[PDB]
Amino acid sequence: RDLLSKFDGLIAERQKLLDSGVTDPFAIVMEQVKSPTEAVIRGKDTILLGTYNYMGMTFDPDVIAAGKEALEKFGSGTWGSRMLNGTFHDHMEVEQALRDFYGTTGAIVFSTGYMANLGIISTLAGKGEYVILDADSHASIYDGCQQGNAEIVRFRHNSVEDLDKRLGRLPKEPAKLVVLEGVYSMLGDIAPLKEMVAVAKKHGAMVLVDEAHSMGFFGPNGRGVYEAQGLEGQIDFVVGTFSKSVGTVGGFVVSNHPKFEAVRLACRPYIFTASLPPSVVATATTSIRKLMTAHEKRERLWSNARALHGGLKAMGFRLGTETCDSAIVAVMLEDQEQAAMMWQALLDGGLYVNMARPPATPAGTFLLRCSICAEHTPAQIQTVLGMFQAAGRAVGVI
Amino acid sequence: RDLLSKFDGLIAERQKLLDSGVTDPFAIVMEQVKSPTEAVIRGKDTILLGTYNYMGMTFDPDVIAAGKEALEKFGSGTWGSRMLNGTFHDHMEVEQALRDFYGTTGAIVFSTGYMANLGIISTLAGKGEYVILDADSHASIYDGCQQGNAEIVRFRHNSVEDLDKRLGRLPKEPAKLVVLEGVYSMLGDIAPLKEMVAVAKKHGAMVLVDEAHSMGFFGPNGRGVYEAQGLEGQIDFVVGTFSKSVGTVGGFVVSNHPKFEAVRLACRPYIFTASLPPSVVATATTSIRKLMTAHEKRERLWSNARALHGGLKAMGFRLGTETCDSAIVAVMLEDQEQAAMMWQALLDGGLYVNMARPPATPAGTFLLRCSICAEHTPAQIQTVLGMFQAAGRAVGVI
Ligand SMILES: *Cc1c(COP(=O)(O)O)cnc(C)c1O
Ligand SMILES: *Cc1c(COP(=O)(O)O)cnc(C)c1O
Repeated sequence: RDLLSKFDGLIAERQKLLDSGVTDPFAIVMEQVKSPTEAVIRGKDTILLGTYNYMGMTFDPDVIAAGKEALEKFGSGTWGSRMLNGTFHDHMEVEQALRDFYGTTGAIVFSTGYMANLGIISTLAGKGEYVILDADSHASIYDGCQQGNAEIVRFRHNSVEDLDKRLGRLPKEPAKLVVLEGVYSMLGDIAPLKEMVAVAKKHGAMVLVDEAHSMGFFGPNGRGVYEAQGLEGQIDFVVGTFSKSVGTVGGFVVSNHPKFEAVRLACRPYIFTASLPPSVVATATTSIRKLMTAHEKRERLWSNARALHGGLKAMGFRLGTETCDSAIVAVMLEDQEQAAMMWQALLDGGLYVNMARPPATPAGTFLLRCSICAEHTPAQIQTVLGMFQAAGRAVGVI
Repeated sequence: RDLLSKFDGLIAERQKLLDSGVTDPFAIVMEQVKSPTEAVIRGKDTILLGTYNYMGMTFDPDVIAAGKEALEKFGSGTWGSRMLNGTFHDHMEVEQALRDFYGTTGAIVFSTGYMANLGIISTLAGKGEYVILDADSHASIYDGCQQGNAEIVRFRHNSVEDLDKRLGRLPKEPAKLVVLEGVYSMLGDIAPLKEMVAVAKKHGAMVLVDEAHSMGFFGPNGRGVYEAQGLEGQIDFVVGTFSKSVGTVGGFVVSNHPKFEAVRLACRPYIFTASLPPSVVATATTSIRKLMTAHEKRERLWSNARALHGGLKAMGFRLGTETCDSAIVAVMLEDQEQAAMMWQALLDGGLYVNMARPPATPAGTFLLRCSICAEHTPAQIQTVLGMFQAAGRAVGVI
């Protein structure tokens, strides 16, 4: 036995899953990519409906041009750590873009969204303090809790009442961080942030909201679910990513806290990693600025989402949400085999959606998750609906 | 009080440091960048000697071209998580490049070197198992220990004897990971990997070596200190980064372990973050392939390092190493003020080096750290020596 013997179980179960299906959903490799919404997968022209490219920014001509120009002028990489080795002025500029986008006095960029959550949670809450989070929080949030030395306080999924009860029972004096997500990504439903933030404030807790799945298309300024729900000026920290709507890699936290800059001095995942490459920062900055006024993209994204949600519901698919509340539409299937057969039929027919099954989802939940793009056309969404109807009828789902 | 009151001390001490100097070393911002070795900083043409661009790959014309082409063909970003949302074939290709570079059967790329260490350490060693590491290990290694649930076993810095003693006293049955760094980056000295690996094997431990500071210029194939010391085929895992020699962002782990692929199934920092952008993967792949045969760059890097080390030693500077053992040359100063005055004089005179002082360094250690580039010319290194002599004499160091 050695350090990898602990994975013998995972190896056996993976092999079992792969034997029982055709295409390995964990090893999808695109061959050629035309657009935000079309690629060649397994030799077939395929509509992409399983990516997080919500605002279709990744082929925006200004975004691409900024990236190319940055490569030319500043090269492929960086000096090292921003704090230790210095940085290009582009990093100051992307932080300014985030200040402008969110209307905050503070913005700190990280190498990934994962690291932004890891770093901010583990740095803000120390020994004897509390992080309070939804039981079904994103892995990066749990990992931030694990990295830190605070107490962790789970509350029942989507329960304002349980948040209130659990907070109320904690010792009064120690500082507290309530961490919420605007969009629950599994089913594409939305958190009751207005009510939960009121509860947090009643108990004197600070609030961090992850707005990774809402950027550019929730709220008057596209800031997120918190903005849509009227919470401007009440959220202590907002965490996000560049990897969904913005169209690159990176993470960030924004805040109006007057001591927010001190996070740079203490945050190990910020200090001990190289700064992002010029092309990445340039694409992010250009994209973020365009997202401030991308009303047409936002319009199409929501029209497409509502068309898909309403259309699938009308066909008799069981969806994760009664109304179209985000750009994720989740189709719920009866069992493992049905989910795989449906997913495979869709793929074979020219549509790629995300399949989520246990243990990624709770036992008994088997999903096909559709993530809409601002650059899908109405015709493409109609094609998608037809593909779902055909595959659903063939497999026996509807 | 709130969650940021814990930083009041850091805020006060930072302000004290800034008041006692002129330029803030933690906020160096380059204005214009010409080459791997020259930029405009505070309006002055400045030789760069504080970056980790060891092989000067960041303006390599093939590297830049690959990045630009990837932006054009594949866009600014990715589908999401490789495992959950699929990937472009470029990711398979960079992993293949790493297999070819290191001569291994396994390669896993991560979004950063920090995350590669975080992920691999926390995933390989579980509850009841042991991670054994140098007391002065890199922060990412300690952070990997913190993220995991293993026992941690520090040994006295650079002590083969203490590694042996500490390992020998652990329970025999549980699996064990010894984590070593090839180059100690603070002073630029080298670890006795040959002797330490023999000790690890005597006690049945697996070995992970971080070769972030050696890639392309140690060993017959540029694989690292372990290769230079004849340890090919004896190292279980090698971790590295794209952010130094390769010239972008990213991390990786390579291995010949037959179950290495299982790490993807279990490693949360690999699973729960977006894949790297096309431009980044393309620049990395092109660079890694060129690094396999970059003999001229390697030659210049080492010639430059030896010229600088020997030249500073001859002038009467106290260096961190008796012989030139890496591409980091550390100058040791007597006190905080002397270090800052010297660093400032160098900067004002047109040279940027890294200043490392407590608590980044041990109390009593005050360093100017020079990191050599393959693209420095002999004339530039002579200019540097003259700048050190002038500043050293003016400040009173020599
Ligand atoms: C997408 C997401 C992340 C990860 O962001 P990356 O930039 O891909 O690392 C973390 N937390 C939440 C809630 C997310 O939605
Ligand atoms: C540079 C370095 C890292 C961090 O790599 P990034 O790619 O900058 O995150 C981690 N560990 C060691 C030993 C390093 O040298």
